[PDB]
Amino acid sequence: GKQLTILGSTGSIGCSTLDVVRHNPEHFRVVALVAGKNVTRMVEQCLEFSPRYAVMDDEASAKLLKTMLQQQGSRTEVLSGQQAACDMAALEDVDQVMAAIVGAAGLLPTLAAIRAGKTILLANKESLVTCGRLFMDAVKQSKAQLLPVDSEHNAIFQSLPQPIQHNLGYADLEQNGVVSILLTGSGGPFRETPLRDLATMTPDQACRHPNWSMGRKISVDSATMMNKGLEYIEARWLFNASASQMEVLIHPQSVIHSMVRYQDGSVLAQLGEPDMRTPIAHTMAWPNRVNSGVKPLDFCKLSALTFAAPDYDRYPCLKLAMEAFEQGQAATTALNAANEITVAAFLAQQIRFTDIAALNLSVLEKMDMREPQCVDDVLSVDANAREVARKEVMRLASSA
Amino acid sequence: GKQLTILGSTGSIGCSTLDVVRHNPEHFRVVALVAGKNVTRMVEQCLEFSPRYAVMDDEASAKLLKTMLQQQGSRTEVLSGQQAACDMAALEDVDQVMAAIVGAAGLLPTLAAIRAGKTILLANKESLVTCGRLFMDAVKQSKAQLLPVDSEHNAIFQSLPQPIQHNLGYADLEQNGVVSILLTGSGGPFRETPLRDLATMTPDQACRHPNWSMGRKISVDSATMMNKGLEYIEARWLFNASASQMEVLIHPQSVIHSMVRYQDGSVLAQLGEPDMRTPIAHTMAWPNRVNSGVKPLDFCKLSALTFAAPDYDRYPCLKLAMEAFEQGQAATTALNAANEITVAAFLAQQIRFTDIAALNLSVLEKMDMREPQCVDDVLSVDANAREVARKEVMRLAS
Ligand SMILES: NC(=O)C1=CN([C@@H]2O[C@H](COP(=O)(O)OP(=O)(O)OC[C@H]3O[C@@H](n4cnc5c(N)ncnc54)[C@H](OP(=O)(O)O)[C@@H]3O)[C@@H](O)[C@H]2O)C=CC1
Ligand SMILES: NC(=O)C1=CN([C@@H]2O[C@H](COP(=O)(O)OP(=O)(O)OC[C@H]3O[C@@H](n4cnc5c(N)ncnc54)[C@H](OP(=O)(O)O)[C@@H]3O)[C@@H](O)[C@H]2O)C=CC1
Ligand SMILES: O=P(O)(O)Cc1ccc2ccccc2n1
Ligand SMILES: O=P(O)(O)Cc1ccc2ccccc2n1
Repeated sequence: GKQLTILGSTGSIGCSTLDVVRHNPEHFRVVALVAGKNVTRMVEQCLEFSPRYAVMDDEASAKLLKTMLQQQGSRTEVLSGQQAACDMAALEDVDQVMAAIVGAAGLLPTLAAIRAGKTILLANKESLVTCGRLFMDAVKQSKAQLLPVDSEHNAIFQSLPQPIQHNLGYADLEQNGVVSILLTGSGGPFRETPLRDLATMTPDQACRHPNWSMGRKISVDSATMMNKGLEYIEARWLFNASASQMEVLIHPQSVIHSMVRYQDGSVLAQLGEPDMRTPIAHTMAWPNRVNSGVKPLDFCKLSALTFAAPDYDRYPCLKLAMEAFEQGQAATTALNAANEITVAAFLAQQIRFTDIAALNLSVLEKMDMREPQCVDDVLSVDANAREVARKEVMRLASSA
Repeated sequence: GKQLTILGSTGSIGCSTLDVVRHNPEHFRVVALVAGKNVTRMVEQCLEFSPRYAVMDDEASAKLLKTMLQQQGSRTEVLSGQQAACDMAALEDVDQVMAAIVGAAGLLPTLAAIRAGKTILLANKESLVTCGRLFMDAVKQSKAQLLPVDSEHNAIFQSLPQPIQHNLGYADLEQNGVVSILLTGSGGPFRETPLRDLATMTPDQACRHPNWSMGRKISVDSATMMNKGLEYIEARWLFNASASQMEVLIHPQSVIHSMVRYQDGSVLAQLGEPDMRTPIAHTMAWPNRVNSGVKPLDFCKLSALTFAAPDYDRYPCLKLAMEAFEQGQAATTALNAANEITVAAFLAQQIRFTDIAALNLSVLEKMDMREPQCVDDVLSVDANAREVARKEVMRLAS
């Protein structure tokens, strides 16, 4: 039995991982569940999986959870707050930690798992978007195993050779026959929109993916290719890839999830249904395999597969992400933070669709921060970048 | 580096192998070259790669090679005949043997390499199409490592987990998370031809593949999907795959080379340019990589990738091969041999395009031979199958 901690058990990734546990009771035992405020979901999960521990970040949520579990005869011990959440990530008997908390709040619990030398099933975006140097340095020091859960990074990982898989972050691509990492993205709803029409796209239009049904913020990041820009940042950290070892391709059908190019001409790819239980089950069972509940991909029921090079005039956020990487973790943290603000402003109809890239750039230009040296420095860059972005939004929404 | 014997050095695969060595002179030493009758090409290869031995199967050819190397000042030792070729495959100091002799002549030298526990870069079709049971048994015994060179099988191998790659031929697919092997094929030039028109296709039409330029025999095998049927037979042996663990898919663009389906939903695939140096260089360098001279696949200059299920009314030879596998090595050997006869007859304008599958079936129906127990037994089945086929052709053309 692999013993697990699930950080962010009540969200989308957490629920999908619990479905894999559900399919494989003989392979995985839930030791600890951690969430924020979803008491109702958390009760159900505690009843089904009988974790030794459950933690809620919010103290009033933990209190309610403590009492309901007692009445429903649950023996799970209820804890509260961030220290408790990091402790679950570092439990002696825990083998793997599903790192699936959203936002900067995912940082310290994910780091706790890394410092404890655990296998980390990495979902939280902020980990490598904002703390990529700090976290890869930390995994190298503890020899923690990272296994990326994100569909694209997981596809890359599966398409990579065994010496890289087992030394992830540290191994040399070149020495292992790898010439580049091919990161694929859908191109969003506006792949073919006349460029001059982008300024007038509405929130509803940007969120109407042709081939996806997801939350508004991630849907906008798909439309700007900010989503791929952030995954570019993560992949360079995760896979130890230089700028010339990265290729971003638009692949509108999203059937190929990403690819790896080798020295002999070979390209290895992972394909599948768009269901997160595939990459989650891959990371949970690695180096073996487990049923995930995902139906086999039917090749006779596909759109024709196509590819194209991103136009940075169409996707300036993609180019900003790549440029941000070269400026360091202060810049990537600032871009991620500014983008949360400007995307929310766009969705609230305070700015135009094209003002996301323009204001993201303006924030980066106005920032003057030193390379972060610890998580606390990153949190400070993030706070400051948000304030700079909010003030840019207000300037635009008010004045000139 | 690695010491190589190249069986069939003067042919297409042999020449591509030597091009990989040309790109990687520090990683590969050519110890022995073995060929048939192509003395001119053989001299040039001995002068470039400085092997210790050169073998011509044909004795007149060996005598002529010796005279030319002498004139040219080379001290490469010249040998002749079948035992010599097997001896090269078995040399104590060699690491890898490129098995690229064409036809049943490739069998004994390939077996010699297997019995010697060598790493076998396997590119002879008869080895597994005709001798799959005998050769996989021999591989388990000697612990020889097979590395398939054929593009589809190599793509599958690249897409399989490490415990299968090591242990190739005896590993359990299901235990290693593999649901099935997805063997991809172009569908040939008549993929969209009305079925009514197949009976009147000419040899020049059958050989005119929209995306290929190969020899006539294999171009016809692509048109009938016999080529994929034979690869289906090899894949079942190579990958220890039952019928239910095999899927054949038409992929017209031939960009994906083949795939492997996994328990969690994942499908891994290998893609690349249509250039045999890629899989050759993969097998030579494994488990590492080398430069092959092949240019990087440009994803911005591709046709859209499509897939389709093969229709056995359009491709009866594919179904015959799948069925032949279940009947055993006598049936697979008979089919391969009959198909050589019928394709040649088609190309000679003695029979129609659709007679190839019809007479292939007819031969198998006529034959009941028992499972071969040794290479002599398969040679015997092969010889009898050809005679049945030639008579079927003569009857038809009569
Ligand atoms: N969704 C996807 O397909 C993918 C997402 N990702 C990344 O994975 C992460 C998780 O995504 P997803 O599951 O969709 O996000 P959700 O918003 O669905 O879930 C977030 C989880 O984090 C919990 N949480 C929030 N704040 C805290 C905190 N302070 N302490 C402890 N738990 C907290 C939430 O608890 P509660 O709800 O109870 O308040 C919830 O369980 C994100 O960073 C995302 O970018 C990566 C790859 C794919
Ligand atoms: N071509 C391809 O893309 C692929 C082919 N295959 C298979 O690989 C094998 C080789 O194919 P290919 O390279 O195309 O074939 P060729 O016909 O081009 O080459 C055959 C080689 O075998 C030699 N040969 C023939 N008879 C003997 C013999 N009795 N003893 C020693 N050598 C002999 C030839 O010598 P010589 O010319 O001097 O007389 C030549 O060097 C075949 O079984 C084929 O089906 C598999 C994967 C890919
Ligand atoms: O690749 P993107 O645009 O960043 C996000 C995205 C969009 C559509 C998708 C459709 C199926 C699967 C994954 C997808 N991912
Ligand atoms: O797949 P098939 O039809 O058996 C043989 C075939 C035909 C065309 C091809 C084009 C590019 C690469 C491989 C090919 N192979």
